[PDB]
Amino acid sequence: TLPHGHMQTLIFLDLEATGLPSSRPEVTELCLLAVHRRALENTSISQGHPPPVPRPPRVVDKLSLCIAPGKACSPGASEITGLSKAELEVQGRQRFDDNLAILLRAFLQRQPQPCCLVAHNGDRYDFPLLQTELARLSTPSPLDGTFCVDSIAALKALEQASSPSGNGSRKSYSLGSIYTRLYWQAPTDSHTAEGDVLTLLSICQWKPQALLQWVDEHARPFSTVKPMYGT
DNA sequence: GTTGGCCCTGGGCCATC
Ligand SMILES: [Mg+2]
Ligand SMILES: [Mg+2]
Repeated sequence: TLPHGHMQTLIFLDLEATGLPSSRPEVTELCLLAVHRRALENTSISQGHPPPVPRPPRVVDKLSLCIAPGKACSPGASEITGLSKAELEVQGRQRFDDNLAILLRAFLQRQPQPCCLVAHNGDRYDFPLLQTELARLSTPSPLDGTFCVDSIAALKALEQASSPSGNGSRKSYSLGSIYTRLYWQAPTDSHTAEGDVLTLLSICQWKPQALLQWVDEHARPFSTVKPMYGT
């Protein structure tokens, strides 16, 4: 049974940032793609080998923002994301501030509840980092009433259900690895927030109903997510 | 990941930017 009822909204989420967790990173870009449960329930499965990449539902809400970090990106981070602190400031990007939190709140309020965030390795990166970024602000966390799941665990379950191999053979569950296994194509616009969100949506549309059920079964409160680091 | 949070039977696995 379900610990928090049926999720009515799935918000696929990705961030770009200044580096990996040990660097105490800051968000440089974020993308939200909100899809209603019904749009997933009515997603048509293809049984092709490989199946074609599914198209996103007609009805979606999308938000994509570039964000000026308080610290510089690592050379690696810059090279893969195509972003830098200097260039973001040049183009007048504002920081992760109260106005952004208010922006996120209004966007989230337009989505039916309960709502569940979906992010690849979200449990170990995206969710803790958002918790940290939002905790810095006086604006109450816009995500405090929302739930969240990690799509890695989701896809491990779904792929292992599909017949072998592996059959106990280990494989990568990186975003790109999954996408390529499922669709035999390289993902496009890699390590851009919107690009990776669309990639995430695609692998989540591989088995729409099975994913929805898994999400409903494993959704936990975002309020329970430990911040990546502290002030 | 160059880390570090997991799972395992002092180490191996492996993903986010
Ligand atoms: Mg990501
Ligand atoms: Mg990304």
